[PDB]
Amino acid sequence: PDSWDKDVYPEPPRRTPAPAPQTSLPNPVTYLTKIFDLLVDRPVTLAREFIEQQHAKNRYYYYHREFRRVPDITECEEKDILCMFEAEMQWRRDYKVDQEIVNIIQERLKACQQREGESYRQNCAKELEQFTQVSKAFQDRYSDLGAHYSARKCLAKQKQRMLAERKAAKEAAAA
Amino acid sequence: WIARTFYDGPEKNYEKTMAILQIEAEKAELRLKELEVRRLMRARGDGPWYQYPTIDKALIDHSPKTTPDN
Ligand SMILES: CCCCCCCCCCCCCCCCC[C@@H](O)O[C@H](CO[C@H](O)CCCCCCCCCCCCCCC)COP(=O)(O)OCC[N+](C)(C)C
Repeated sequence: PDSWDKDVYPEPPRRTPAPAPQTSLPNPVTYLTKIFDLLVDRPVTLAREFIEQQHAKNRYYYYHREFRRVPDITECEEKDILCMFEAEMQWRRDYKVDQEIVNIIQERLKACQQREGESYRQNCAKELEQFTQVSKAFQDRYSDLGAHYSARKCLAKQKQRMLAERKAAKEAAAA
Repeated sequence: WIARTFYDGPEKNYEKTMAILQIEAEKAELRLKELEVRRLMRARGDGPWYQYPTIDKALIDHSPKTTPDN
């Protein structure tokens, strides 16, 4: 279905074997499938067709909200309450977006685990590395902030991380 | 229908919060300024506050006093 973008949630081509009846014995699976179609799928399809044609007579749209970019906490005055407020709200929205990105990656990993069957250890390497990278970046970003997290606390964490990285790089390069 | 009938848009709450934050920030800075002004005025005494009374100089009698050396 075109409801969701196939690129964001990829699926393999889903190749399936053709039936290969070795004997002439009629299996019950095909008969049960045919009868299930006959007295399940047809009424359901008719009901869905009726509902869809009723929906088509009344067509209206809803819209995704776009948010403008505002100055971050890094260019905010020490006691400017309004700019601090705007930066905090933008940071919260970005945090929610990051959470949903992690959710998407986790969903892809779980789908890979289920689909690949017994060979999941081999055929789900790429998704595992993607999840590892995303999880590491998310942990570096938002982990250990606490219940009363804020843009300023995350900025302080990032500043401390950059200071440690700069000290390590200065020590190693001059060695 | 619920959103249209019972609620408003996010911009209303956003701007109301901004106005409230501005008002409270000005109130806080005014409180700090008032505390500092009170402290300075009481320590020095050169402002209109904490002006304790002194003896009025209009009560002094400026006239010969039966003795030249006052
Ligand atoms: C098929 C339907 C499925 C869904 C059913 C939903 C049921 C909804 C009923 C529950 C209502 C409670 C939620 C909100 C109530 C108060 C909220 C308040 O803000 O709304 C007020 C309006 O609410 C109603 O006036 C009160 C709801 C009461 C109606 C419930 C029906 C049953 C009540 C029983 C009465 C008893 C009668 C006598 C019995 C013998 C005024 O809104 P306002 O602050 O201006 O908003 C300004 C923004 N504007 C400009 C966009 C409008």
